[PDB]
Amino acid sequence: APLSPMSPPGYKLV
Amino acid sequence: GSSSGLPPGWEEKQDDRGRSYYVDHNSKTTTWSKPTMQD
Repeated sequence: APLSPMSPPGYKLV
Repeated sequence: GSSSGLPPGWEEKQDDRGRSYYVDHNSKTTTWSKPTMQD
């Protein structure tokens, strides 16, 4: 996993 | 380069919940973190 886990929405929506 | 505050490729903006988050364009990922200061 080279990408960080997103906690708040907005980017990529969901 | 123009002073310092946000890392290269970071957008500071609010989410659906209305909180100021940050998104890194390097991996392309939203990560709610407070940028550290190295001085």
